[PDB]
Amino acid sequence: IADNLTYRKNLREKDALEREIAELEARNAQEDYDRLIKEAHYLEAHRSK
Amino acid sequence: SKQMEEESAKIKDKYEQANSFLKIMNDLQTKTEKLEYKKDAIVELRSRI
Amino acid sequence: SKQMEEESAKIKDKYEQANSFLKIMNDLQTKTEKLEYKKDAIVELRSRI
Repeated sequence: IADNLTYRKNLREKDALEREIAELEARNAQEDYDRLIKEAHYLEAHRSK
Repeated sequence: SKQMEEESAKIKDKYEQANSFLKIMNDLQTKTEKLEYKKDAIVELRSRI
Repeated sequence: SKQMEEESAKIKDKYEQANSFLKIMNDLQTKTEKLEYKKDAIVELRSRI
């Protein structure tokens, strides 16, 4: 029964992790930052010239 | 010269945004490894309990 | 211009070494948190059996 309580708490911990991973994957910041850094680099070149 | 400082300031703001996105995705990959090892541990937890 | 060529090569090399050790230290932090959760797992293992 101690093990079963551990199982229960692990269940909700895993559920919380599965929610958080889905949310931060839906954020999709990688492509956005790739676009942002491309714009940054081109603007840096413009400021350099 | 005025053009120079305005260019530098706006590119610095762009830098701040890029660094924020970069640290966000770094935390995202950290959470990815978190999910990995957590599900690995959960497998053994379910194996025993 | 030729001077800039060779020093551009040199700074490129500097960037290569910087990134090579930056990824190494990032993996070091990864292994640090890895050891942390592995110690937690070993704690649970000694508790269980």
